[PDB]
Amino acid sequence: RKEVENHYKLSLPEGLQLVGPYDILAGKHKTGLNFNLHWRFYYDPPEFQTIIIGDNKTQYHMGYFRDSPDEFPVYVGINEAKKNCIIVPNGDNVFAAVKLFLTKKEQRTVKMKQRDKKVVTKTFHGAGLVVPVDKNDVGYRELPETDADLKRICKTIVEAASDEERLKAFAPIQEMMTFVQFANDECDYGMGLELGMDLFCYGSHYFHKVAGQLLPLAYNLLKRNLFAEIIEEHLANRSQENIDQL
Amino acid sequence: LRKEVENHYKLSLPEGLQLVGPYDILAGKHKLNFNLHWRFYYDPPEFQTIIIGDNKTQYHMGYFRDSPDEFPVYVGINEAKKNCIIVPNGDNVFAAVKLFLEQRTVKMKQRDKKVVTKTFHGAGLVVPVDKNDVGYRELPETDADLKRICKTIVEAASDEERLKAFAPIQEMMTFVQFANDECDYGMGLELGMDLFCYGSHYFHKVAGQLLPLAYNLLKRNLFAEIIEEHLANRSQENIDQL
Amino acid sequence: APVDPECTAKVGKAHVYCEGNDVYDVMLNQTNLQFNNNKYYLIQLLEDDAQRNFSVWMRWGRVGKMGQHSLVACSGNLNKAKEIFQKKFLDKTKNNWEDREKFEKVPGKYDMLQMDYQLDLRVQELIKLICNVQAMEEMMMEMKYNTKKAPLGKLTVAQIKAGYQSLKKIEDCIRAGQHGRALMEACNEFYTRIPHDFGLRTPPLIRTQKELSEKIQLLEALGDIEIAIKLVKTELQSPEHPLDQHYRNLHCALRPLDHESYEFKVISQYLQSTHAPTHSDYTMTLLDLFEVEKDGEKEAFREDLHNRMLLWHGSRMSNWVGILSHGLRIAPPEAPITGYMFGKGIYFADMSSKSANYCFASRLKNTGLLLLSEVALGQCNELLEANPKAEGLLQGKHSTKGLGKMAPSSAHFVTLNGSTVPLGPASDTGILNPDGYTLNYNEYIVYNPNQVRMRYLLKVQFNFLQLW
Amino acid sequence: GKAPVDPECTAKVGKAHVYCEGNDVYDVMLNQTNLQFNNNKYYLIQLLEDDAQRNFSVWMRWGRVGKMGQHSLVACSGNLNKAKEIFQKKFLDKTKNNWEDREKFEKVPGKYDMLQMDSQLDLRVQELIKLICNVQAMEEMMMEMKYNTKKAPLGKLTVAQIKAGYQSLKKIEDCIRAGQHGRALMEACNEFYTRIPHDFGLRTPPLIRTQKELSEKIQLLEALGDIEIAIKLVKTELQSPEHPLDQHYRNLHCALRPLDHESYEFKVISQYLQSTHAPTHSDYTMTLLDLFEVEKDGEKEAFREDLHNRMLLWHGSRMSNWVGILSHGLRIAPPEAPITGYMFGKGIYFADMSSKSANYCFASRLKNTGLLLLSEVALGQCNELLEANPKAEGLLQGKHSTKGLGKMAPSSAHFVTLNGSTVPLGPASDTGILNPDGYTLNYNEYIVYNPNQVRMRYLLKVQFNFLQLW
DNA sequence: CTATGATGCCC
DNA sequence: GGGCATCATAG
DNA sequence: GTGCATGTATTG
DNA sequence: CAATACATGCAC
Repeated sequence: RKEVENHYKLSLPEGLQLVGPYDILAGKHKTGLNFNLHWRFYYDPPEFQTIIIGDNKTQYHMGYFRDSPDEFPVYVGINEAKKNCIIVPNGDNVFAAVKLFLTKKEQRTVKMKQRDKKVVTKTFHGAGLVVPVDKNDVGYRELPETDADLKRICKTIVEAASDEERLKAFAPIQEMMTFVQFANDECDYGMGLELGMDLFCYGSHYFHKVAGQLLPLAYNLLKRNLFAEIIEEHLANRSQENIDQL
Repeated sequence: LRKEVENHYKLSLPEGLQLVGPYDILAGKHKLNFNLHWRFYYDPPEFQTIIIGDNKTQYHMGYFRDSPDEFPVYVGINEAKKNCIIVPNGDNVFAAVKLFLEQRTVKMKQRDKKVVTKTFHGAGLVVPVDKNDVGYRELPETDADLKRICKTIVEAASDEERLKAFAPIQEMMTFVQFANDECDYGMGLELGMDLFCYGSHYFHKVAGQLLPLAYNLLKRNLFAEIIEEHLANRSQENIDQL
Repeated sequence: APVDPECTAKVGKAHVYCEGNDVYDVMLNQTNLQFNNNKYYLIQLLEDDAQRNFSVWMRWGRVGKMGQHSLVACSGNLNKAKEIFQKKFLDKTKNNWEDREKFEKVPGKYDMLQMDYQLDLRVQELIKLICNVQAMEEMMMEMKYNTKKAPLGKLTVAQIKAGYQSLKKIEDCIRAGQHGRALMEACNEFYTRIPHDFGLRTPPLIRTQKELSEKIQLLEALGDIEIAIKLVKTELQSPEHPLDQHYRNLHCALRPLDHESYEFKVISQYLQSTHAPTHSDYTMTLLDLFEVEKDGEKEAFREDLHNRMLLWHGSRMSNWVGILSHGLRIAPPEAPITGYMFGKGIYFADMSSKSANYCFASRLKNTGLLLLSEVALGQCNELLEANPKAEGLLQGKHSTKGLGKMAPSSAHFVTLNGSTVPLGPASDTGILNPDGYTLNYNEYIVYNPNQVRMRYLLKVQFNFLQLW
Repeated sequence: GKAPVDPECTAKVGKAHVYCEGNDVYDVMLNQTNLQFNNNKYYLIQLLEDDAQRNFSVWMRWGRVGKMGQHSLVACSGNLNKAKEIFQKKFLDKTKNNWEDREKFEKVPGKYDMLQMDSQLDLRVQELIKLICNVQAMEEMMMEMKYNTKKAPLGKLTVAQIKAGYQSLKKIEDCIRAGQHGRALMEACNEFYTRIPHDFGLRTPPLIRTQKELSEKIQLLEALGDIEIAIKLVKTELQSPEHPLDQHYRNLHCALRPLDHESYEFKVISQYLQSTHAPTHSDYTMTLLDLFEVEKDGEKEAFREDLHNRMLLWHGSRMSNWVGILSHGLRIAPPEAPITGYMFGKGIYFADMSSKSANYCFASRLKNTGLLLLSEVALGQCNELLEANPKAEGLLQGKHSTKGLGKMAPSSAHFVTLNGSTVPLGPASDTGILNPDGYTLNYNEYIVYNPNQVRMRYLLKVQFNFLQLW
C-alpha cells in the first residue's frame, strides 16, 4: 500500500474499469509522472480524486472525495464530465459505490449527514463547503449573490461576443473578488472558496487565472497546498483525455 | 258562551297585564266595529290583537290566522311604536304570556315548509298552488330595494316627485295584474303586505285596490272587509269602548 | 362604431381600431357558479385622430359594474399593439384573435360575445307616440340601468339566437328533471351568453318553468329593442318630417274614425261591457279608434275558417311601431316550446281589461293603445289546464281556447262587418275543474298567423283613480 | 429635498407637477411588510396638477417593494377639495392617521408605514477632482445600488430616515444580544425592513441572525448615508464658476499638493509601497502615480501630538467617497449605529499594510486609477488585541488606541522616519503572536477613537495594476 | 393591487 | 340613527 | 432533443 | 384582475 499512497501523496482507505490507485495495483503504472494529475478529468476538482471511469460518451466517473489533503475521503462522488458539473454522492465505501451503480443500471451516511450539517452552501456542485468554524464564525461569509444570479453572471460573461464585452461583464466578478479579498482581510476564507470553486465549475477558460489568483491562495490560506498544486497543474492540464500514460 | 263571541267575531277560536278583545266578550264589558276591535295601526287582518302591554312601544300579542276560515296558526307579538315586524311568540295565549313573563311546533315547521316569503314582517306567506306551482311567482325586485323605493317616495318633497317615484310600484302593480291574469296571486299578496308594512298613507288606496281584491281572489272577504275598515280608520286611538 | 366612454382622456380624441371583418374590439364574459365567478373583460384598440398612437383599453369587473381599466399607448407601434392585443386575447381565451369569426370557447376560459359596437294631427300624434326615439332610448336605459337585465349594452340577433339555443338546452335539461352537474355547466353557459348581475349571491338554478318564461319575455323585449332601434332609423333625402319616413316604415294605413259612427259606438260599448271587475283600480275610456290596414294580410287572411271573432290585444307603448311594421309574430321554433302554457302562436283575449293590462299605461301616462283583430278560431280546442303540447292536439283543428270561469255569453254578441263581436258582460260559463284550479278568463291562441286580420286599433285612456 | 414627478405617469410627467403647499406636500410613500404571513408591499401616492390646465389628480402605485407595480390616475377636472379628501381618505385607509399632520406621523400596527424621501488648475488635480467630483459617476453609483445591486429598491431615503435606520439597527442589536428567536425578533425585523427597503423575490424575508449579516446591513446603511452626503456635496454653484469641479474643490476646501518623483518623500513612500504590498493580494501590484499633500484646516492644534507611538497608517476607500472625506475627513461609527457590528469596536480604522486597506479602493481593470490615504496617528499606549471584540472601547482605562495583533506585519527594526513620524516600513514579517484560546489575525490593524487623534497628511494616487485573466 | 360590500360596533 | 372599520370576496 | 410556452400558485 | 416566476410537456 505504502508505495501507492506515496505515489498519490494521499491516504487511501481499506463493463467498468478500476483506475487511479488501481492502475498501480494492476501494475499499469510501470511505463516524469505527476500523479497529482492521475485520472483528473476536465471537471475534477482537487477535492475529488477519480478512481473509476465508465461511459466515455458522458464521461461518467466515480472517485474518492477528500475535503482536505490531510484527511480521509468523505465520500465517493460521481459526475458525468461531458454532461454537467454536479457531483452526486456514491456511497461511503467501494461496496456501496459499486452497488449504487449496479442497482442504478449508504449513499449518505450519518457522518455524511454531519457533513451536510456542516454544509454551508452547495456552490453549483451540490456537495457543499466545509470551513472550520469558531464562536465568531470567522472563516466564511456568504457571497452577496445567489446561485442563480451567479450562474447568470457566468452565462453573460461566457456568451459575450468579445473580450471587451467579457471583461465588462466581469465587473461584478471583480467586485466580488474585491469583497473576497475583504473577507481574506478578515479571514473569512470560505467566501473565496465558494467563488473560486464556482469559477472552476463553470468550465470556461476565462476564469482560470482569477480563480487561480484566489483558490490556490485560499488553499494556501487553508493550508491545503496539495490542492494548490493540483489546481495549478490542472488549470494547465484540465483535459478531456486524462490517462497519465496517455 | 263562546258562540256569541264568535258570532260577533265571525271567526272560529281554538279551545300588570290587561286582557282585551274576545275575552272582553267573556268579560261582558261590551254592555262597535269588532272587525277593527283592538286592531293597531300595523296589525294586518290576519292578526287580531288580544293582549295589550306597554303602550310606550305599543307591544301587543294577538292570535294570527292565515285565513279567516281556519284556527290561528300561531300567536304573535308586535310593537307598533317600534317596527312593522311580527314576532312569533308561542302557539297559544298561555305560551305567549309565559314568554312575556312552545314557540314553533312541528305544525308550524310544516307551515314554514309551506312559507313562500317573509313580506317585511318575517312571519311568512303560505299560498295554495297547483301541481305546476301556479298560484305564486316571485317579484322581479328584492325586498331591500323596495324598502328604498318606499323611503324615496315618502321623502319626496312634492306631488310630482312622488308621482315620478311611484313608477316602479305602478309597473309592479302592472306585473301583479299579469300574475293575476295567470293565477299567480301570491305576488299581489306579497306586494300588498309589504306596502301595508311600510305604513305610509300614499299606498292605502292602491294596496286597497290590489290586496282586498287578492283576498277576494283568495275568497277571504272577511279580511278584505277588515282591511277596508282599517285603512279607513287606522288611528292611534283604537278602543271602540274609548 | 361608437367609442367606449370609459377612456375619458381619449373618448373624444381617439376611435376604435378595426380591419375589415376583424374589428379590434372584444367583450368576454366568464361565469362559474361552482366557484362563484361573474366577470367581464372588454378590450378595444384605440388610435388617436390627430397623432399616430395606438392603445389597448382593457376593463374588467363584475358584469354590470363598471370596472378596472388599463390603457397601454404605443406611439404608433401598431405591431406591438396587435401583439399585446392578441396576447391578452389568447391569455384570456387560448384562441387566436385573427379568426374571431371561427370562435370556440373552452372551459376554464372566458367566452366571447357580439355587440352592436303630410298627415293629420291624430295619426301624427299616434306615430309620435310610438316612434319617439327619445322614449325608445328611455326604454333602453330603463332595461339596462333600471331593470339590470342586459347591463353592459346591446347584442346581435344571432347572439340572441345563441341565447335561444342555450335556452333550448336548459329546457331539455329541466325536462329531464336533473339539477346536477351538466345543469350547472349549461346554466353557466347561459349566463355567459346572457349578461346578468346577481350582486354578491350565487346565480340561482333555473328550477321551474317560470324562470324560463320570464327569460323568454326578457328575450322578446331584447329582440324588440334590436328590431326597433333598427327600424326607427331616421332617413335623409330632405324629408322635412322624419316621422313620415317612420310612417313609410310602418307601411300600414291608419285612419281616424268619428265618434258618432255606429262602429265606434259599438266598440266603445264593447270596451265598457267587457270591463273586468277585478281590474277596477282603473277604467278605460275610448278616446278614438283607428282603422288598421296592414299590407299583404288580405290575400293571406283565412276567411275560409268559421268561428270568426273580434279579439283584444294589448302590448307596451313602444313595440307598436314594429307591430304596425310587421304584425304580431309567433313563438320562434328555436325558443323552447314549453314556456308557453298552451304552446306557441299569437295571443288574444276576449276580455278587454285582461289583455289591456299588457299595455303598461301609467298614472302619469294615462293613454294606451288597444288592438282589435279578427281571429278565426275555426274548430277551436277547449283547454282547461295549461299544456304547452297543444300544437300536437290540433289534428285538423285550427286554434286553441283556454277556458276561463268568467266570460261573455253568446246571447249578447254583436256584429262588425260580418264578423262576430263577442260582446259582454262577463258571466259564468258553467265550466268547472274537478282536478285543479279553474281559469279566471278565456284566452285565444292561434298558430297560423294567417288566421289573424288586424281590424282596428283602439286609442284608450286608461284612467286610474285616487291614490291614497 | 427637491420634489420631482415620478416618471411612471408618462402621459403626465411632462405636462404636470406634483402639488405642494408649504409644509404639507400632497405626496407620500408607504411601505408594509409582514414576514410571518408574507406581506411585502409598497404604495406611492402623488397629487399632480397640470401646468397648463386646471385639473388635479392622484397617482397611486403598488406592488412588491422593488418590483414596479400597478398604478392609477384619478382626475378630478379641478375639483381639488374632493381630490384632497380622496387623498386623505386613502391615507387614513392605509394608515389610520389624518394626512395634514404627516409631520407628526405615528404608524399603527397592521397598517402601512410612511417613509421620508429626498479654470486655472493643475491637470493632475483636475484628474483627481474629476475622479471624485463627477456627478455622472455618482449617479452611476446610485443606479448600481438599486438595479445592479438591489440595495435601494424604492429609491433614496432621508438623513433622518438613515438615523431611524441606525436606531432600528440598535434595537436589532439589543434583540440579537438576547438571542431569542420568537415574535418580537420577527416584528423588529419587520420594523427594519419597513424602514429599510429590501427586495427578496418569492422567498420569505430571512431572519437577520448573525452579527456578520448585521454588519452587511451596516455597510449598506453607511453607504447610503455616504450617497446622501455625496449627492448633497456636488450641488452646483452660480456666480461665474466656468468649471463646476472647482466649486466642488471649494466645497472640499483642502490644500492638496502634487509631489515630484525626485523628492525624498516620493522615493521612501514608493519603497514603502513596494515593501508593503501583501503577497496574498497577488492578483495585482500597486504603482505610485502621484502623491498629494493633505492639509485639512483646524486639525493641527486639534491633533493629539502629545501622544507617543506616532505612525503613518493607511486608509483606503472607494473611488467616489473621497470627495466627502476631502471635504470632511474620516468619521467614527455613528452613535445611533450599534457598536457590536464592528469587530474591534467603533472608531476610525487604519492599516499598516498598504494592500489590505488598498483593497477598499474598489479599483478595476478598466478603471485602474485609485487613491490611498496615509494619516499620521499618534497611537499612544496601544491595547493589544488577539481576537475580534466590539467592546474594545471599554478595555482602554485611560488608553487612546488599540492594535489588533496579526500574525504577519513589518518589524520595528526595519522602520524608517518621515517628518518626525515613525514610519513602519515593510516588508511584513512574522509577529510571533499566537492564541491558545481562539484564532490569530493574519495582519495587524490599528483602531483609533477620537477623530482628532488623526491627521491626514498625504493622499496616494495608486494605479492598481492587475494581471493576466486566464 | 381596486373595489365594493355584509356587517358590526360604536357616538 | 349614521359611519366607518374587520372580514370577505370577487374583479 | 431543444427552446419555449403553458398552467398554477402567490402576492399584490 | 396584472404580473410575476416556476414545474412541465410539446414543435422545429
